[PDB]
Amino acid sequence: SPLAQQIKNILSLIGQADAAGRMDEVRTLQLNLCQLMVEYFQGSPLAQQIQNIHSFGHQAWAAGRLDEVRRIQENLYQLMKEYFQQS
Ligand SMILES: C[N+](C)(CCCS(=O)(=O)[O-])Cc1ccccc1
Ligand SMILES: [Zn+2]
Repeated sequence: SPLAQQIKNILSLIGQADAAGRMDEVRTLQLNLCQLMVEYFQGSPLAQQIQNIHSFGHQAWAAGRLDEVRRIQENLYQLMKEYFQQS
């Protein structure tokens, strides 16, 4: 529950940073969100989907598969906004 609130706070900060065009701030906030996701999702079908899609995106990034990274990141943001009820 505190972890869920920390995650919601990062999701909102990411939205503000993206709205401002602050891509390096988006980068570092995503790194923080990653830290919290690895801890929170180390359950419901959505929780399992977030864990699986998060893992897939990291494998895609490690393999340099950048189109899939972008699409996975978009989907993962959507899943996280649903799970944590972040508008
Ligand atoms: C619903 N998905 C699991 C995709 C399902 C197969 S489809 O993209 O061909 O429709 C979401 C999704 C997951 C990872 C990347 C992009 C989308
Ligand atoms: Zn991550």
